[PDB]
Amino acid sequence: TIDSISNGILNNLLTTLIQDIVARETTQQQLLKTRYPDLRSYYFDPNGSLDINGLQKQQESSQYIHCENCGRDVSANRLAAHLQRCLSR
Amino acid sequence: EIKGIKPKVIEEYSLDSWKSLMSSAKDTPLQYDHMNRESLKKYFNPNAQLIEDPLDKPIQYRVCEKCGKPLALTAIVDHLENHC
Amino acid sequence: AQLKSQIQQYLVESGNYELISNELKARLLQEGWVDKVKDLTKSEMNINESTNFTQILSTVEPKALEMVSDSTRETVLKQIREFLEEIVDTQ
Amino acid sequence: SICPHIQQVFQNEKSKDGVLKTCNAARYILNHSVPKEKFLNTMKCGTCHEINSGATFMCLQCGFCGCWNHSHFLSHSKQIGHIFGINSNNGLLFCFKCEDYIGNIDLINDAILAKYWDDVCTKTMVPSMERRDGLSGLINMGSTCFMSSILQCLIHNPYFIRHSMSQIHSNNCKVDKCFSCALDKIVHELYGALSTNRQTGFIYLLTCAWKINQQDAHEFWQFIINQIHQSYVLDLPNAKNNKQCECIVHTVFEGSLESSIVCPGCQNNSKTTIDPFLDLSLDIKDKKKLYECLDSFHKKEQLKDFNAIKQLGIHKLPSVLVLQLKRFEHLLNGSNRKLDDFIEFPTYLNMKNYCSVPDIIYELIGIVSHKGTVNEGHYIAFCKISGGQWFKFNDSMVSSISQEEVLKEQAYLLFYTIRQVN
Ligand SMILES: [Zn+2]
Ligand SMILES: [Zn+2]
Ligand SMILES: [Zn+2]
Ligand SMILES: [Zn+2]
Ligand SMILES: [Zn+2]
Ligand SMILES: [Zn+2]
Repeated sequence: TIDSISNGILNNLLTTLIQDIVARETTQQQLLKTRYPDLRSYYFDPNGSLDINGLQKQQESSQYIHCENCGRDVSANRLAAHLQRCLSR
Repeated sequence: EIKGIKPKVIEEYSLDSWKSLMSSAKDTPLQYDHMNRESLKKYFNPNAQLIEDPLDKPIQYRVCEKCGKPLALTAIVDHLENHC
Repeated sequence: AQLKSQIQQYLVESGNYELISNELKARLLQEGWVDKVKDLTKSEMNINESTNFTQILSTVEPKALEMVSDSTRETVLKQIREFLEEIVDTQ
Repeated sequence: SICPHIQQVFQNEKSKDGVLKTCNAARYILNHSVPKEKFLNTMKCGTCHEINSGATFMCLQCGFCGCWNHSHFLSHSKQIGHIFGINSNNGLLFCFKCEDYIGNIDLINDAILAKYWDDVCTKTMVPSMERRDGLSGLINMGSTCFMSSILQCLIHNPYFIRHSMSQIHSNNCKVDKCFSCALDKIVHELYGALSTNRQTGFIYLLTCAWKINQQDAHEFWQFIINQIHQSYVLDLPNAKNNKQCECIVHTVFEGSLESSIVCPGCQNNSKTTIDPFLDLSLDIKDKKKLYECLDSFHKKEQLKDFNAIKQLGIHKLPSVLVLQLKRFEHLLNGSNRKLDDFIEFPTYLNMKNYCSVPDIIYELIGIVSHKGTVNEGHYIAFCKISGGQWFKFNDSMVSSISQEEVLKEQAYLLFYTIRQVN
């Protein structure tokens, strides 16, 4: 009864804590499922080769960005360099 | 084995409604279950901005209908009413 | 008798109850237990395909109960003991 | 998914307008209850009298509190016919007939908007699956990863997200060319709606950065910081404590060190100064573990005098503790060298040993790793999202990654948010 009380006190703290942890998990998924029935989980390519939604890397050479100050398009991979002499002009 | 609660202990302490706490809970400043009040005023800054378990649940917000800004679940009312 | 609730009452009035919760909480948080229990729960939810609290709790709690390091259980229970002997006559 | 019970109760529009007062009241009381009164009042079973039996519940109709391990609230729910309790640990509403929690109901979750909920549901929107975690890539635009990688860490920081979405700043961006408005445009086009996609605001940030203005990412952190704080000081109408700021930066990131110099030989005393900091700077010797780097920064060093004993210690901790690991040096003449010593950082960090104590535990939230040669490198970000999922942010390629693999990295910057004190 010196230990019966201890293991009780412990099991009490343990259970309240287990029940709290789980309560928040079931609560959150329950919301996710109801809110987004069409739930797309994030893709996990075992190589880091694919996106969160399982896409191939873009390889943007084509990708351009319309610069506001210039009237032209600028290769995305050169917008930082382009501004450092477009804005100053 | 155990049998009996020390008489001096009972002599000091161990000799219904939860809705009754509202009176002092309004007297009382924001408290945290993990972050201790005393140790916060000692090892942290008085003006410290705090969040209990920041990664407990996803961030809770709603998107305005017309500006599309992501509003905090506490800045929504004041935003619709005037700032949008 | 009911001397199970009264003995719990002292621990709280003496601020020794929160001392034990926190110590235990901390040991559990650092050992990746909380994190690991939070994951065990999501297995049961995707696996048993269900989000029912009672349903998921009945399988997680027993496991999650063994998942505690026999180290933590010991230090924290030992801590509990030396407090009871502060308010309990032997016999 | 249903619990028609609360649905029935919510048909009566006089019942929901009362159920939504008792929750907000039970929540509130939970958030403003001293530990002691929070045990003996909300976690004491009215029947068994035990505290923390299992979870304890607060009746939604009456004032009763019943445990769970002895299924006393359930009893109370059949011996009195009351089926709704609120969990003492979290303020979650439990349906004792369904025998499950009531999540899915947005009103109950967003209960603080009850009595506004009407024009709220009309003018508002639940986040859009894809955009709900603000997970997105940032195109590389000319060695812009030293910024890109740092923004992701900020844009996924609990305090900063709260700050931005609270519209705290935007409500008075006196300024166009504002740095702070830019960060808000990033968040805006990352959590909401405003080839090359979610980048518009990031460009605006370059254009702004220019009017002010290559290698270090830690420099760009400090550049961000300073701006947030600077646009805050324009915001104020006031003329101004001493130097106590209310801006998020000094409320969240700022800590302070104690510089102590003892003289066991000469007869002056342990002169002491309190010095502010926005991040700690640690040395990567053969110090395999991060605790070894902090042992050093905290260990006593004989003050060297050429015609004593000195120690560095933390006086105030920050909410977000940013650690910058030194990977460069100026070794011979002006040589640019790199340090590739892997140092293992913990998933949860204790600081009780580095203060001038009680367990103070932080959680690893963000990581910036450096790869390549000194002056011409490449920066990667790793952020932890609610649920325990990590993400790697290359440039425009966002991709999930196991925690185990995140733990095996060249750690350049570390971001820890405070989690447990005591
Ligand atoms: Zn709006
Ligand atoms: Zn009970
Ligand atoms: Zn009742
Ligand atoms: Zn029900
Ligand atoms: Zn602004
Ligand atoms: Zn400031």
